Amino acid sequence: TSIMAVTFKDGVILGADSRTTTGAYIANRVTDKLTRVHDKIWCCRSGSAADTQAIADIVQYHLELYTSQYGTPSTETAASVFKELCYENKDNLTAGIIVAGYDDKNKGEVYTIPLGGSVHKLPYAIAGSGSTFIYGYCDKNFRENMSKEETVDFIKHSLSQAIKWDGSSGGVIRMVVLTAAGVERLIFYPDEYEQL
Amino acid sequence: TSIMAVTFKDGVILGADSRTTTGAYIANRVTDKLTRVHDKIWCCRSGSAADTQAIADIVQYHLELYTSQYGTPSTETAASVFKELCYENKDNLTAGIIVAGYDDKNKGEVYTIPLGGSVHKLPYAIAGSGSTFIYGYCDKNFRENMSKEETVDFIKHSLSQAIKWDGSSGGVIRMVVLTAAGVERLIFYPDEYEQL
Amino acid sequence: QFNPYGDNGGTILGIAGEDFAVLAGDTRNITDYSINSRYEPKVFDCGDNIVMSANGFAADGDALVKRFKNSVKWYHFDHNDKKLSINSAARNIQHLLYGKRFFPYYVHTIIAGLDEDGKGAVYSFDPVGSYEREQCRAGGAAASLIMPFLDNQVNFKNQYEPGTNGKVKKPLKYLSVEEVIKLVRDSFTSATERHIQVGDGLEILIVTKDGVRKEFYELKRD
Amino acid sequence: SDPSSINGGIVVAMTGKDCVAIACDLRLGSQSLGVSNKFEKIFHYGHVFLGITGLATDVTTLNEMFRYKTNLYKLKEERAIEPETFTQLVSSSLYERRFGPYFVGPVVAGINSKSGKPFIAGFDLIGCIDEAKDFIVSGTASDQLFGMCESLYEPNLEPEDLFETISQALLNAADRDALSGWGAVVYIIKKDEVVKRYLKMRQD
Amino acid sequence: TQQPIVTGTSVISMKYDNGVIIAADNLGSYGSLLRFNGVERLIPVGDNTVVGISGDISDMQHIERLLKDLVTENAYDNPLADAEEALEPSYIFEYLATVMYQRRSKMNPLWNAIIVAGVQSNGDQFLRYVNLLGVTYSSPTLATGFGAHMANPLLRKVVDRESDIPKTTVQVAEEAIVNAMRVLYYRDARSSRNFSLAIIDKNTGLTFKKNLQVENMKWDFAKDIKGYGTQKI
Amino acid sequence: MDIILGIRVQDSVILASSKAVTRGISVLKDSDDKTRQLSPHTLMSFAGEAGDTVQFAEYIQANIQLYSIREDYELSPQAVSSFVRQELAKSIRSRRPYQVNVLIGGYDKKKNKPELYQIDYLGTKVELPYGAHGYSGFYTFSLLDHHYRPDMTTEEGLDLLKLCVQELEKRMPMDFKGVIVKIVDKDGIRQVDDFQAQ
Amino acid sequence: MDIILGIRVQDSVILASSKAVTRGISVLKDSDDKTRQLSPHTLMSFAGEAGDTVQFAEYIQANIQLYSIREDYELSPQAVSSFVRQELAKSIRSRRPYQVNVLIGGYDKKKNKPELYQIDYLGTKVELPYGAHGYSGFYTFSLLDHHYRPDMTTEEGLDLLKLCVQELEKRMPMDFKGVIVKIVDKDGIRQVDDFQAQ
Amino acid sequence: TTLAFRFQGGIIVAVDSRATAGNWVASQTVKKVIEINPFLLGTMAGGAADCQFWETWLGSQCRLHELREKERISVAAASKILSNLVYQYKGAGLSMGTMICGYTRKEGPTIYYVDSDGTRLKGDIFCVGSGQTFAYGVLDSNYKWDLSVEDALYLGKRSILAAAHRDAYSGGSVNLYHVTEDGWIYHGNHDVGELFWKVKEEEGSFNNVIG
Amino acid sequence: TIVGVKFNNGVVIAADTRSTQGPIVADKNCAKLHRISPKIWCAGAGTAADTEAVTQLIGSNIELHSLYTSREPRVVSALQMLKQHLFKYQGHIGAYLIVAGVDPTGSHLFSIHAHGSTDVGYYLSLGSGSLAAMAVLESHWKQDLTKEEAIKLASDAIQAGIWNDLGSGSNVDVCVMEIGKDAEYLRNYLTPNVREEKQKSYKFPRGTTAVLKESIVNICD
Ligand SMILES: *C(=O)[C@H]1NC[C@@](C)(O)[C@](O)([C@H](CC2CCCCC2)NC(=O)[C@H](Cc2ccc(OC)cc2)NC(=O)[C@H](CCO)NC(=O)CN2CCOCC2)O[C@@H]1C
Ligand SMILES: *C(=O)[C@H]1NC[C@@](C)(O)[C@](O)([C@H](CC2CCCCC2)NC(=O)[C@H](Cc2ccc(OC)cc2)NC(=O)[C@H](CCO)NC(=O)CN2CCOCC2)O[C@@H]1C
Ligand SMILES: [Cl-]
Ligand SMILES: [Cl-]
Ligand SMILES: [Cl-]
Ligand SMILES: [Mg+2]
Ligand SMILES: [Mg+2]
Ligand SMILES: [Mg+2]
Ligand SMILES: [Mg+2]
Ligand SMILES: [Mg+2]
Repeated sequence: TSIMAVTFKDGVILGADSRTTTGAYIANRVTDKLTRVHDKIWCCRSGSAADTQAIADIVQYHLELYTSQYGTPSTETAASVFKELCYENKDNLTAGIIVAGYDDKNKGEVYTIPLGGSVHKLPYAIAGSGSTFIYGYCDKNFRENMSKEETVDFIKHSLSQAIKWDGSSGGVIRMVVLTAAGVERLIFYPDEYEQL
Repeated sequence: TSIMAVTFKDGVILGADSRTTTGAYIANRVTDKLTRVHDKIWCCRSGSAADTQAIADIVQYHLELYTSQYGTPSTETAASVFKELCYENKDNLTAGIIVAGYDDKNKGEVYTIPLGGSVHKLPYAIAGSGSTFIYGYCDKNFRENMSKEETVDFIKHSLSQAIKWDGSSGGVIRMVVLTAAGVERLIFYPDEYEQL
Repeated sequence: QFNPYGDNGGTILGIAGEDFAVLAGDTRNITDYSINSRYEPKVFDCGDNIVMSANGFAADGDALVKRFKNSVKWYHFDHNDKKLSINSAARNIQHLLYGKRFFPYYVHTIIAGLDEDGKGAVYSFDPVGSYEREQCRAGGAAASLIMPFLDNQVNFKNQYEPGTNGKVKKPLKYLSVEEVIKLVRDSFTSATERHIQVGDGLEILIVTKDGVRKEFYELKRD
Repeated sequence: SDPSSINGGIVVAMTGKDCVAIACDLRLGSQSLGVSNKFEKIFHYGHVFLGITGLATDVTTLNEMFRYKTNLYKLKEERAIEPETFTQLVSSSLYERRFGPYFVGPVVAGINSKSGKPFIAGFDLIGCIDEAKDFIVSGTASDQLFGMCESLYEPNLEPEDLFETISQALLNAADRDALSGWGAVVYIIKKDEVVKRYLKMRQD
Repeated sequence: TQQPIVTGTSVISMKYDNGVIIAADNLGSYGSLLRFNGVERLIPVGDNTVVGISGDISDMQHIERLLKDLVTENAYDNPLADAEEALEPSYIFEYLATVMYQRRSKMNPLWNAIIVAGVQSNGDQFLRYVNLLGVTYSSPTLATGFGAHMANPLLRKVVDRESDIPKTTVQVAEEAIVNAMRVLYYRDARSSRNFSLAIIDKNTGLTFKKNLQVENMKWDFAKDIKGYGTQKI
Repeated sequence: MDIILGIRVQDSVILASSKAVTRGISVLKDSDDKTRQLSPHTLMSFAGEAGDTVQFAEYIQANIQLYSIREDYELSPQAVSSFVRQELAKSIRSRRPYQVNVLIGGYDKKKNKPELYQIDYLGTKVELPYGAHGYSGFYTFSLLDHHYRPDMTTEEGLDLLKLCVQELEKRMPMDFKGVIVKIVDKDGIRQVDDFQAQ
Repeated sequence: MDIILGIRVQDSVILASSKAVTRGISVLKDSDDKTRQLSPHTLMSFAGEAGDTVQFAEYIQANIQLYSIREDYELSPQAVSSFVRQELAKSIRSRRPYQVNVLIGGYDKKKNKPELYQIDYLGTKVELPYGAHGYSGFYTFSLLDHHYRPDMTTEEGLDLLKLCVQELEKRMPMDFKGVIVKIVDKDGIRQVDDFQAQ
Repeated sequence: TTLAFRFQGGIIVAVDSRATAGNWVASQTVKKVIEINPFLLGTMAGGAADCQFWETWLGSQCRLHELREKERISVAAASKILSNLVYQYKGAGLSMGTMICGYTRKEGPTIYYVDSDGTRLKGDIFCVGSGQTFAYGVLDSNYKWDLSVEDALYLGKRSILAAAHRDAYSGGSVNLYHVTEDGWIYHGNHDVGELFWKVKEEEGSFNNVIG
Repeated sequence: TIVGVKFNNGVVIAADTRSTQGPIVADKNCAKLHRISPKIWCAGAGTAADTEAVTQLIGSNIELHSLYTSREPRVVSALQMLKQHLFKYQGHIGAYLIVAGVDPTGSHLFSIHAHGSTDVGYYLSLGSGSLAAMAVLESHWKQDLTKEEAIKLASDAIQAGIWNDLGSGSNVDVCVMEIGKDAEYLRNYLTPNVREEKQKSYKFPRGTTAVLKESIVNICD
């Protein structure tokens, strides 16, 4: 798995590969790893598919019940719920989740929750098996307050490298753009990103 | 450990960090991982310090005896001796060695010998624990037939990133330049490479 | 950690007639749940009117057959082209197998031919060289399915004369070659239905005083 | 170690022309030691017959359990349970103990009293239903029984013929298993009458 | 006893009317890392045999050196080294088969699965498999590792039994091999887009094709897939 | 282990049980009665794990004696054995099972027939003409397969036990310090005090 | 395991050795002589692993008998025991050690004194007034710590063994099928054929 | 199941004829007696290959002795050759229990128990194999030194039948041998299938069976 | 070997009919296609008892839910109920399911793994024959299949399993679920593995078996 979320001038962009493997067999080559928990709060799942799905389903429930009572939850609030499940059930979960959402006051925000169940607020976050190969690239190429076109390019270049080296990563590069404008779904096919 | 060798217009450049660790303790923070086996054939050592030293010492012996009889050995010949030791003793060795040498006919050449004891001739090679983090960066930034200044920059930027992310890597960036001109020793201190 | 042994499945069947003998085996070679080959011969003519099959681990099976074929070649060279009697072959194979008592050939081996009186003979072996002459024997994956059927239909076990109150046993008789081939094909069609490692094809080798003849029959390919 | 291999025993069931047959061996042992030559593994609840192989304590426990449940069924329903219905009761009963199962191989045999249709079925220890038209096998010599049944069996056998076939299938399979034999009993089941016969077999 | 380090994935092959085709991708995997991309796993021996090797690359390079020696040693005191007494596929196979079984029997195996494809001097198609256990078998279609699970089923639709071999052309056979390589690139996580393909025909001889790429890939349907069940956007 | 023998003849059940109780390399006692009277015409011999053996026997004895007073009636040997089997069949799937093997010898006053039941710690019950638990069976069953008749008198039954004990004293490794013999017939339970040299 | 006792009195060494050879659940023999005469005035009793026990005894016997013919002279009990200890001390660090424990009882014709040596499979030699190997010692040493005198006659020595055997027959779990007793004195080695009831 | 016992009329040797592969019955028609020479018998229990190979080998070493010493090998010497060989392989995993039964003018009738542990015992009565305890039960309760050649043959036959019945890993048939000063005499193969019912009726035993 | 294939106006599932105990074939013709609801069908691989039990439980709960809400069962409901149950048991219920069906919201195709992970696709395969089947699907699948094309592709995918996988064999079961019409269950759609006539009849001459004792059994109370 290769997943990342990047804050930019207009909001935040989530990106992921589409490969699920059981051993060396690609069980699903068109997986959607970008999961909605609220209108403009999405998360990137990595680790046990069963565990990350069970968690995301429970979070979506909690935020739907939050919305019913107290209105639109903050991106921080969503990350706190993800944390609470991951930390308190650390012994029975193998889940690494990046939480990214667009608030009108806070703009774009990225929270990463590694295995332990700790929370880390970052300008951008990378995770999954394929992330190890692009720590070098991402640190050198990331600038704050990039344009939409620039941020899409940064994620497209980053994940293409992660896919190229990591066998556990591959397929299509899915992206989800979160701005005041709304929610945009992007897809990039091998025949494009491979020759960057 | 972070090690790499890069072919360029005038020859080849070897680069390495200077950190040796036994667990989390830095046993030596000024290690020389760039080892001479002949006038203009050098190797980068990675894995067991004991194993890589024992091997390098035996190779230097073999090439000194080769030179006495048949004159200057080719960079390929040196790589073949490294291979023969590593492959035939694969069960008792934890050694990953990059072999780089300057020939007047063949110019600069890089051979990499991973754990198995296989041989791979490449334009450039990266190895050691810290290499995982710079596969992304190195693939995107490497061009063939770079200048000396350009190649030193490529290695300096590459190893600085490897050092930044890998705990097993750090200290000074040692380089060894191999051209027709001769052998040049370069060193770059943290106060320089950290702020790139 | 490296495992020197494997299982290539398959099943073999030997029946001795009055003046003939048959050694049959399926032509399927498998690894785990994959088919390697639908036609990989397993029963071999070794010369001196002896047919042999070492079923189990194909590598150890081929190795043993190869060493015995070579053993027959050197018996000729060392004893003025004397014919290796089936009983002499049996004792020779015991030594081949027991030689590797502490790293065994992972095979159940059967040889068929004619004894020195012209009567049909079947010798069967355990992996480490234990051997006994028998009237019939099935070896390999589906041995446990076929042997009870042979006991009943070749040696007439648990069968009695109708209306004798189970006092008079069924006369123990010799089967014809046509009657034996029927039992073999029924044994393998049955084995194929109930065992996943058995099917594809059946290859039978028949040994008479005239030599070694081969019959082939299609089996189910699922 | 393996609870299915301590006591030993076998059961086989076959369908014929407007009839079913269910047979079993009589051996109850403790590993190599033979203890009882009278331990029957076939029980009946009305016109529905159940054969059980595996761990002997569980064979006896399940017999007492299914007598208990069929007795209550008959009082509430005011009719005898049918083979198809009983099969489902056995299945749900076994899967109830999914993570602590009875180490058994049950076999249902009988004729639906209303439709007159012959019925047999087999189960794994956690109650997966194996519904075959021809025959069902269970026990320490299941491999052997599968081989005998697959060869000997032909459809639409008369009760007198089906008896000979199931008897020879059991006897020859039992004589190739160390933990099976020591006497055998065959049930020939028709719409109206049921005949029970003890076979003369090897006592080794 | 050892463990494989740098590894090559599936080798696929089949026989057609006049000869044999064999193919293998150009990847050297270091566990989950796709480390080396310029790796040739089809070793031609003379002009009538191609040896496709999967498994440990260090052991592959050893077998590659053994074959170049077999050629050198065969030429010694042999004036018919390029004619009647040239190396046959069957000679090359039986040698490798002998080595593999000896190494397994010394509990120090060559961690490989090998397919010897070629045409004999009498024009007969040769295709036989051998692995680290010394297990050997022939079939109209052969494939190692992942190829055995996905390639064989597809290649067996073209040649199911022996009688189907004379009915299969070079175009049909190659097309089936090229398709099988794409299917492996879809579902094998240790596979590569770049592969080599070798044809040994009893008329046109040895044709070795380098730098082939998997083309005509269906990905467009991916845009329509969203969430893992209940998600609508 | 401990020797537990039972033999059913014409008009009685005879139970022979070893007198030795051993912990480690020491024989702590040489006169242990490895049996409890459940009812006036039902006797149960037992052998197995150190604590479980007596605890289980006394527990069964308590339950049968309670039933006897409640109903003012003696349960049939068949009924008692069925109760015991179920208790062991429960035990085997409990947190810590009773590791106890039992013989139940009883005279059914209703049928006027002796009955011998053999039950292991799993709850495996079976009715036998003769029974043994542990390693005793390995030698005694072939003896009794040879010498046993169903029409034998109690006197013939004791002679047949004497023959079983002699064989166990010859071929068994451990000194089990002889046996206590008890006869169960129509007149209840009595102990043969003279088996040291009968 | 097997019982190996040795007792040194005024003018003799007495060796008592169990007659039982057991394998699994059966007693294969009840008349086994667990001793070899090394020389006319030196006797060695032995117990341990099934094969090693006799193989080692016969090997030592062969070497002492060879020395006796070469020198036409009998080695002192001390000298024989020192040879045996060294063979076991070699064995313990070999590929497969001899798992054998020995008592060496000998009359030194030079010193005119009986001598008893106890050696275990490690090569741990010690000279004792009385000795035992395995579990026998746990009961016999304390008994012998109280009843032993150095001036005891051979007759008193046999009475003291009878007392040791009685205790082992009372408190030891396994039936060792009695003992074979052998006296080593100035007149050589004789066997007490009447210890079944002395 | 194998036994050999010594009486007034010489030695009786009786064996079953079953080969097992766990709970699988490999064969019901098998030989567990090796006729080494006309006055030397070897019984076989344990590993099939181990027994067959080394007892066939013992036969070779016994022939080699009479060629060398121009004399028949003694039972003691023959037994100790197998004993010493087996001891060389101790810990290797050889599994065999065997009785070497023979008659020489020196020794008279002699039986030697030899097992793969290296144990070598002389004795008058031995039962070896999975069913040894069952054979012992019948044999010990009927043994006298003064049995007729006819009665001793029967007790041996009956002792195997008892073991064939109770022991799951014994049966098929009973092979009888009688050892006099004139050598071994084969007293036939008795299928347990037919012998059981014959004995049951004629003797009145096996009252634990239905029929 | 089980597959699911979406066509333009519905979804089809197919399966083989081989039940195995280790290397032995227990049932030569068992139905692996189960009905959760009238228009939601399930194909099961893994622990046989587990796939049957979990399908019957969710099927029962889906019926009760359908009566309660007075609505047609939805596939996403069967999916959510199966995944939440399988997840709770941490994979100890070894059920691997392809759940397909039509409902008011259209046609649906999902796979469920034993640990409670779900996938959505146009073509899926599970079981020992998964890779043999997926090879055929990845070769022949296109977008906008007809009903007859989808049945052909699904059937071809199971045949790949039957021939090339030892775990799979015998016959092909198919269930077609079209948006407009009733779901049609095609039990033994293909029977390409019919047993050839035996070489001999093994009918015994009456009186062959030896009988000791005979008695009539009492069935009537
Ligand atoms: C009386 O007590 C009989 N009890 C039956 C039995 C079977 O235990 C046996 O010992 C019988 C002995 C005769 C010897 C002469 C030839 C016929 C057999 N033993 C076996 O049949 C033997 C059992 C056995 C197997 C293994 C071991 O040690 C591991 C001990 C005993 N069976 C075999 O050897 C089978 C032959 C059938 O294929 N082979 C294997 O199990 C194959 N493995 C053998 C071990 O090495 C690996 C290969 O007779 C006594 C007297
Ligand atoms: C296509 O790929 C088919 N390949 C065959 C197979 C086996 O993979 C299977 O999943 C098939 C599913 C059907 C069979 C017919 C009933 C409906 C379900 N599964 C089996 O046949 C299954 C195999 C299996 C057994 C055991 C385990 O784990 C231990 C995994 C798979 N068989 C069983 O479960 C048998 C009963 C079958 O008659 N039972 C056991 O083995 C009992 N064990 C269960 C676990 O607890 C220990 C005892 O069909 C696919 C789709
Ligand atoms: Cl991951
Ligand atoms: Cl260093
Ligand atoms: Cl390193
Ligand atoms: Mg650092
Ligand atoms: Mg199949
Ligand atoms: Mg049997
Ligand atoms: Mg019991
Ligand atoms: Mg038996």
